[PDB]
Amino acid sequence: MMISLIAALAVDRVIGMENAMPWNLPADLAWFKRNTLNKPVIMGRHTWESIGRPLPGRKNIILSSQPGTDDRVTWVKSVDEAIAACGDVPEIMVIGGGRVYEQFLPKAQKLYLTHIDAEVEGDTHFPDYEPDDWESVFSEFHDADAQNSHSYCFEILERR
Ligand SMILES: Nc1ccc(C(=O)N[C@@H](CCC(=O)O)C(=O)O)cc1
Ligand SMILES: Nc1ccnc(N)n1
Repeated sequence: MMISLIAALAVDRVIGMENAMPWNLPADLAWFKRNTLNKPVIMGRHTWESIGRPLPGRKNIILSSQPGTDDRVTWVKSVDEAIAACGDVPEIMVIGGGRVYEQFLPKAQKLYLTHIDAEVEGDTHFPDYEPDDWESVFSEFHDADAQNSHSYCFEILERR
């Protein structure tokens, strides 16, 4: 196997811009950690560079056409190699970015989405996912507050 995508989405499915997203959402990061801990995480090189260090308590797998540059994580050159590096686990987590999501979404059975009520002009988007193919099985809404800069709604969808 089961492959899942986990992503934080601004308005219009924006997930990235030139620099870090202009928001502060510790609740989202706690949700991300709770749902990825003890699972392998696959990420593209740009997402790796934006996180800046290995995610603890998870097998970190970086996709890049070029040789690796950090021995604390696993480096792979193809989608199939990334999957192979995960071994036989109950669930593989794909954590970004847009180019990686595009290639893994067809193979995915589960989406963990955080919908953030932030209007951000950004060049990178989460790929189209049709409701015909994806059934919402969990939803939890939260207002912005002293710790979280925008309102956010957690959602899990499973492939119909
Ligand atoms: N695109 C990002 C994804 C994850 C994180 C990150 O720092 N996550 C911590 C969570 C921080 C915490 O709640 O302690 C983790 O998963 O362990 C940062 C950027
Ligand atoms: N991939 C990511 C990064 C941050 N937050 C969530 N929910 N997903």
